[PDB]
Amino acid sequence: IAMGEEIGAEMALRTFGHLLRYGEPTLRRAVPLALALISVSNPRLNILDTLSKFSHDADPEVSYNSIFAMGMVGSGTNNARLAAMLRQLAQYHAKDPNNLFMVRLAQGLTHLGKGTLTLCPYHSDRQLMSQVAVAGLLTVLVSFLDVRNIILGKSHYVLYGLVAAMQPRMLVTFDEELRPLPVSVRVGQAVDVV
Amino acid sequence: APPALWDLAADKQTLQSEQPLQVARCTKIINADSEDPKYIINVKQFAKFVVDLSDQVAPTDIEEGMRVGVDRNKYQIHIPLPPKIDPTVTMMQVEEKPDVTYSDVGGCKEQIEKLREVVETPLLHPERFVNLGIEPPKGVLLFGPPGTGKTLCARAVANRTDACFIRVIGSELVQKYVGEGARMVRELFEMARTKKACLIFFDEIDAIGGARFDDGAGGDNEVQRTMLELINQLDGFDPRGNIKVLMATNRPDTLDPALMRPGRLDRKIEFSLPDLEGRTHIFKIHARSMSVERDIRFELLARLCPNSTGAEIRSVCTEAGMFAIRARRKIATEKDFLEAVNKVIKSYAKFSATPRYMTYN
Amino acid sequence: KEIKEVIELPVKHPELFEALGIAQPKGVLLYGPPGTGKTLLARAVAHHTDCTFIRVSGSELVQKFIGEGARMVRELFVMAREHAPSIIFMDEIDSIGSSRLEGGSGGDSEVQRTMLELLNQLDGFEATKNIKVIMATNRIDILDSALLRPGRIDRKIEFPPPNEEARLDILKIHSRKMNLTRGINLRKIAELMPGASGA
Amino acid sequence: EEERSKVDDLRGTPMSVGTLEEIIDDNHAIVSTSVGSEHYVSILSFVDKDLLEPGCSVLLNHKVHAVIGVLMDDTDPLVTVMKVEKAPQETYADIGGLDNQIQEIKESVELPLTHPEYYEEMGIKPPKGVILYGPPGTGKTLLAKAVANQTSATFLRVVGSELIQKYLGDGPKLVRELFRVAEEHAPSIVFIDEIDAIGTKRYDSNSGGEREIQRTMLELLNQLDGFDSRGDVKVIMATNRIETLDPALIRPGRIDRKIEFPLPDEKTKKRIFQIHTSRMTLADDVTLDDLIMAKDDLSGADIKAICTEAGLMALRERRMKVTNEDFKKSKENVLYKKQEG
Amino acid sequence: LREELQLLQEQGSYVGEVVRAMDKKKVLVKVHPEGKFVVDVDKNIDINDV
Amino acid sequence: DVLPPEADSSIMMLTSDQKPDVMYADIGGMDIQKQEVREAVELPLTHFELYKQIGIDPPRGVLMYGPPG
Ligand SMILES: Nc1ncnc2c1ncn2[C@@H]1O[C@H](COP(=O)(O)OP(=O)(O)O)[C@@H](O)[C@H]1O
Ligand SMILES: Nc1ncnc2c1ncn2[C@@H]1O[C@H](COP(=O)(O)OP(=O)(O)O)[C@@H](O)[C@H]1O
Ligand SMILES: Nc1ncnc2c1ncn2[C@@H]1O[C@H](COP(=O)(O)OP(=O)(O)O)[C@@H](O)[C@H]1O
Repeated sequence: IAMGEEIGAEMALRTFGHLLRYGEPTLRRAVPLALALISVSNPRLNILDTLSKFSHDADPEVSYNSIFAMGMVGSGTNNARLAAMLRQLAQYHAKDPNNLFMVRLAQGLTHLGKGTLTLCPYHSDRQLMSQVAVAGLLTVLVSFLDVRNIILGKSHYVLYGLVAAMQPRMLVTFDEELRPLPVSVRVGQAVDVV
Repeated sequence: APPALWDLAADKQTLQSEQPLQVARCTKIINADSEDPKYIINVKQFAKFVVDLSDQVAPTDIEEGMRVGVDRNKYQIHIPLPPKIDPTVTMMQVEEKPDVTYSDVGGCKEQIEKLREVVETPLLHPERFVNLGIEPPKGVLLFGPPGTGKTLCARAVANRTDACFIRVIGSELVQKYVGEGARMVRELFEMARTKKACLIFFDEIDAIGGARFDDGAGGDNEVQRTMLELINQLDGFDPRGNIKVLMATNRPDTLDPALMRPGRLDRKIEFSLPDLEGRTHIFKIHARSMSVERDIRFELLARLCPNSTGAEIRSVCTEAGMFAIRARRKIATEKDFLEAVNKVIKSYAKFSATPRYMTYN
Repeated sequence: KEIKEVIELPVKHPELFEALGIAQPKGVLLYGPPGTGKTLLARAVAHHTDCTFIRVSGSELVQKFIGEGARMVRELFVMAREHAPSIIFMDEIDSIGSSRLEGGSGGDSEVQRTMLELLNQLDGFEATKNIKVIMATNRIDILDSALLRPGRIDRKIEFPPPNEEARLDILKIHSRKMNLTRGINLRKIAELMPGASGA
Repeated sequence: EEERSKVDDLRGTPMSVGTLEEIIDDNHAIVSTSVGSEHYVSILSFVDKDLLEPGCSVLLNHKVHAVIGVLMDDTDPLVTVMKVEKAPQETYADIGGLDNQIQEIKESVELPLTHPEYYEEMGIKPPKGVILYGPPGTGKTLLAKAVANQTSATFLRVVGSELIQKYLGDGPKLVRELFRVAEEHAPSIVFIDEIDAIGTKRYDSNSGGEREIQRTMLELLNQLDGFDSRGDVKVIMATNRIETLDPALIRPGRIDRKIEFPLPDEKTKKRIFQIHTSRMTLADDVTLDDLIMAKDDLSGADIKAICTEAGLMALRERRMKVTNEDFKKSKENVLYKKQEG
Repeated sequence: LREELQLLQEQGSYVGEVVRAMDKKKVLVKVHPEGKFVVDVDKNIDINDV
Repeated sequence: DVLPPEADSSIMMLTSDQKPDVMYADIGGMDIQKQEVREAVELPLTHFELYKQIGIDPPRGVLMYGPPG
């Protein structure tokens, strides 16, 4: 349903909804993964609405794939509901990379290759990464996220956009976005190339 | 499902624990006890029985006209149950949870403090009246514009330190089937006494306290009960009410509880109401809101707004953000809304002066 | 020659309603003497089309018999969802006696509102076609209908006083079952009854 | 799996319908159900023992009367009067020239739900609702605004306090549930059309006196006041007579908005008229301007309904086309409708 | 006759009205002189038949 | 099985042969009020056939009102 259907209008809500409601258990983990294609139309209404109830789930796998399904398709446009949602996300006591993968990847939805001069100031992101790195204390994953937000934050130089406005799809991301769905050790590293 | 799986597991122990105590039906009030062995009990099933007890129940621990459990075969005495009435209109009227604490005050200092010394100051230390007491006073009086009514109760909601007190909605007191709420106001106080001094507040006490009368024909007659019925609830010696009371209204009438309050209650105080000063706090309720432009001034707007209450002038600072988002203005300058303020005051004072002075006069 | 276009075109035609481009007529009334046949016209045209027929309150005990308590007009509005096309009627409030100028106003106000909130639940929102309402009065409230009618929303038709035309045949209509010879004069039997009523 | 084939015998063979009433705080739930039969249920499954709550219904065993399951049953007049659904096809592009009026309420219809950010980026919290009014009879032109609001969230329109005036209170209570079932449907929108409370005087059926009708409106706001309700249900309210309402309704809410409806001007009538006759084909001599140019102080309903008279005779001849020779002459009937009627 | 005359006393018989049906196969029906019940299939007539 | 039917249950009827009875002929002021009861009682009961012949159906409508008198 993800790749086999590409059109301007969604029209896939009936089948995408039918497979999750009629599907067997544990399949709902990989269901939201179709959001990287058909959600390029109007992700503001559908994505944060749906994934809001699944973002509070205690299962780390569905939580990993929820913030992941939002991912890049929802990082093109900003909003205050996202910035106000960032609260209480990093205050959870849950271990494992899923917590800092939920929060830090959600930080990347504010803008893509925009700033900082022109436009948004970088001091706010520096204060956020400085205050969030004081916990645990290491937990070197905080040294993973403080470089992570500045990956797309401080690189810039590339407008995407989507990729792409001409409607090619990035052939690295998807492939790389597939493997960590079970990320154990090194596979999420090959996805860092992004 | 692991909740649901463990959920159907112990029905075995529930069905084994089912046979004992299951026949405890029906909830039944007793009538009289002539001597040691004998009792007579009365139910609403129409069943009335003069019948004995189960040995687990002692005679002196039980009260007359008391809802009890029974095994209707022997018609024993299983256990007495304290509660009687009332249904969820109570649980609607009875309220819990905190919110809206002190700091939401719009700058009124000793207007709320004169009534802060009446309620939570004695509730902070009921021991305070051991040495000096005498008494925590009987009741109060409150009325004025809307601003700010029932939020002082909300102020008491968050700052309540003991037990969740009970709001009272007016139009549920007036009812069909004469004497419906008559039971309530009577019986809910024991339900409030069940909470051992947990306070009560009545809203729309002017509507439900209706006074006084016309020759014919009521109409008010059945409601003429409730007022004097509350006065009977006032004339009940005990406690009264261990909850004190807090009462907010609009007009000086109704007179009968207002002329009964010098016969019982105390502490007649008043809104607050607008002031030349406190508007700056009602304009500082927006202080930490938005980000105040460095050149935005309070006194400039505060001196321009007479008889402001708190209501509109809270939206007065808010209608900047109205035209802000509409005109794309990133933040607002005081000149922006004060253009629409002198509008919104006049435009809304053209038809309505909201004569609060006239309401109670 | 008027009401028929109000009724059958929503039953037969409607695909050509949009050809003209206007929606269903919201209602209609016949005002005049109270008066005869307007209620027949109601149920007969309901029978002419076979579309089911409904009335207004209704006492006393047709109310809680549907539901428990409410605005109470929604359940009646739900009745028409079960059966369409349907005909709803105001029974009767055709009279000069219910006025009182106040005490009958509010009694009529919700009888007036029974069309209004229905017109507001017909045209205002919900759906769709085939539902109609009928009114009847003489005077007074007919001018009070203009208070409800700055054009919104109804059809205005007058209920005629009787005349010799019907008097001949409508008696002949009643004369079908009775035993009478043919030599009866229709002239004098008609013309001896000026005014009076349809009753 | 096996639990389904286990407790079905405890359930079995049948099970009754009880009425959930009260609880012993040990979670032995005392119920009054026909006829006034109690029980004590602490049972482990399907509960959610808390939220089933007093003042509800239950389903009881025969031996002995344990509630093994519960339902939410309506139907009822409660849910029926709020819905369904609808979203009729009309839009806010239908009424032009008054955009100054709707562009005001644009942010009021937009900012809740859609485009919420700059509400909370300003953080000034303007969720105060709206009030409406205007001459002479308007508010369906505001339904032309309300028919557009159906693009977002969910909506209910109510008419008057009539459900209270039908009988001695009864309180607000039917308004209470309509108010707190909008919390069940929250977020939503609710509107009451043309408040007649003390505007109209006499009542249908039995009612009185003034104060009980005065307080059921006074409780209408005081419940909406409220203590202390965040629930929206963004409240839209209207009456075409600003007089009779108690002026205290404005300050708690809606404070900021009561829409003034201007009467149509010459070009507004021009802007409005062609939207109707767009579908109805005019004849050669038919002109929008001259007729409404000479006519004065019309209504949008009339200028919409003036086309219906030609929808008679031309449809009596069964013609798809309007004729101004009739539309002039037939306009006299609607002119007679406004003049003499 | 005697068997149905034997069947019908130990139970009786009545006539119900279905106000709803259940996913569990049960059905919401009233005992009209008294309070309501909720009872199950009843395997001849299915849920979708009524 | 059903009843014959029936001996029925309550009252029933008589009240004339078992009394009371009062002569109406004393009061003649109601003659025009009896004019209805005149045509609306005797022949409606004793003739159902005449109502097929006339073409008019016999009404069940009768009213009384006013007391006192
Ligand atoms: N000093 C104050 N502090 C906080 N809020 C105030 C103050 N004065 C007025 N208000 C505002 O006025 C309004 C009072 O409205 P309302 O609760 O309807 O009053 P009442 O309950 O007396 O009718 C509230 O919205 C409140 O925010
Ligand atoms: N055009 C008519 N001429 C003569 N009699 C009529 C005519 N229309 C109706 N009637 C008679 O009048 C009676 C009652 O009319 P109806 O429509 O019930 O008026 P209402 O509803 O005011 O009682 C009908 O039974 C019919 O026989
Ligand atoms: N631009 C427009 N296009 C179409 N119709 C319009 C326009 N402007 C106003 N109207 C009509 O004017 C009418 C006035 O209705 P209104 O007086 O609000 O009725 P109500 O009594 O329901 O409040 C509306 O029904 C609307 O259809």
